Amino acid sequence: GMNANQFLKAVSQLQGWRECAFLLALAERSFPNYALFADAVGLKTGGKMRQLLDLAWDMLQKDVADAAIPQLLSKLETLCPNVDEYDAYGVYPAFDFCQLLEQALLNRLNPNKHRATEASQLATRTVMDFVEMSEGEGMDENELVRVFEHHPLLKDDKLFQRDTVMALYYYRTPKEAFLAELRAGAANDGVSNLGISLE
Amino acid sequence: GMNANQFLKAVSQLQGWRECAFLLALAERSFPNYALFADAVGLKTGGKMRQLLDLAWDMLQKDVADAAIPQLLSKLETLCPNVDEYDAYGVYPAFDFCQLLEQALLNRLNPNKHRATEASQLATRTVMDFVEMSEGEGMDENELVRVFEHHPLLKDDKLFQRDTVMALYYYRTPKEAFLAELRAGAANDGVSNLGISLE
Ligand code: NA
Ligand code: NA
Repeated sequence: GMNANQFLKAVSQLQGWRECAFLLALAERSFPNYALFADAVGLKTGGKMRQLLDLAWDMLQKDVADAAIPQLLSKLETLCPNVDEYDAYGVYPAFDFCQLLEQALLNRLNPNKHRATEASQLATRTVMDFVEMSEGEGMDENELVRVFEHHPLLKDDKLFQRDTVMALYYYRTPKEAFLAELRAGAANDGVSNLGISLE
Repeated sequence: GMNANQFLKAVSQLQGWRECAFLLALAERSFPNYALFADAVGLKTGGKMRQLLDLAWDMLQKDVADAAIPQLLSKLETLCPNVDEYDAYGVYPAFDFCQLLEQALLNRLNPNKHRATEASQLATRTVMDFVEMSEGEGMDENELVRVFEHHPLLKDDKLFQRDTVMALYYYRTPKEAFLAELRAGAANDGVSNLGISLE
């Protein structure tokens, strides 16, 4: 079990397929930002990107030749926009999406590098930057941060990331092993919901 | 997937073993309140209660004779304190724990009655009542609610309940089916983290 201050701690412990699943989840949640941008500026790349991301998800339960991975990253780079070459805001979330998928692909080649923490921060920043651009003009810093605290996009993003990480954290096979983890989490080392224990 | 306002909605859809697991999780998190009370007032019932709760958890993956269930509830009633017969506060969380376990036991006999919503509200109220008693004396209502909003026991309880419900919500066998649900949740019906879609 992880307390209300232990999101980043579960994230920091993700490894193997669970880390990949978390990275792909962050990218999937961002994908329509890529599709919308590609459409808006008349690129015909939305469909090709959807396939590359589909393939990244399929790779979770398939062997893939290491030798094949650099070409996948190369394809991604050709679909990835340069933020300086487009004036519309939408290019920024489009680029952020590509960075998320890049991490998931790089992780297949170099799985031992930890990525989930920084990918999670990036995924949050996409939402914060968008709220700031769309609603923050003329606000003092402290007003903006009050907008952030109650903004539904940021409340939802936070709980999406946490739900995903925690679903992965508890997941086990078979069912019995899953229930043992859920139980252990509730038991909380013998410390109740009121912060007391029979120590 | 469930948004930041959809905790109670996932809870309301729990059924079968998942509902039982959620009820048992709420009781397990409360159990040390029972143990502490039983100890404090010199009852020798903590160990007997621990066994009954252990049995409730074991029942999750075992057939049990319906005919045996009323006797389990009867045993629980004999371990359950009357709040009016003890002056110390600790009796109240002790009683709340018994109510949580009672729901889990009743659910085995009558599984079709929905219980998780009200059990979740009770489990929250235990923490709110305790914060109010221990810290709220002399506070205006609106001050108290500001304490509630940032109190670590209440922040943690909220995320414990949500982590548990969501772990159950996503769980499937085999691994592939679990990953399909996690993916679907991230895809969010084609609506990105910025609230946009290619509709
Ligand atoms: Na890694
Ligand atoms: Na039920």
